[PDB]
Amino acid sequence: NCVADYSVLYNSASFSTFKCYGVSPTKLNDLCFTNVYADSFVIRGDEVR
Amino acid sequence: QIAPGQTGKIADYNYKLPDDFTGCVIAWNSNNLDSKVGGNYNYRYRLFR
Repeated sequence: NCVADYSVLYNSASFSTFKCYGVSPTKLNDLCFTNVYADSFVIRGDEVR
Repeated sequence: QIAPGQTGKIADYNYKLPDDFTGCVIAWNSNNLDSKVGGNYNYRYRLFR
């Protein structure tokens, strides 16, 4: 129950590593989804892959 | 970010390869030359578009 604006990411560079396995990175704004779940955490560098 | 189908401030703005592009991408390190003191302004780019 909100508005997701993803154009700020491209206008102002923030994310160093940004990738989407299931969908396209640029189409997240044009296509919207019902429920969004974000799991935030921190891990070691070599543990990312 | 130089390759067919890539996304980023390079492929999106300054320089872009066709998705069907056929060719060879080459790069080599000039750091021992092109790097001058604090920066080299002879090489610029389009940051926003």
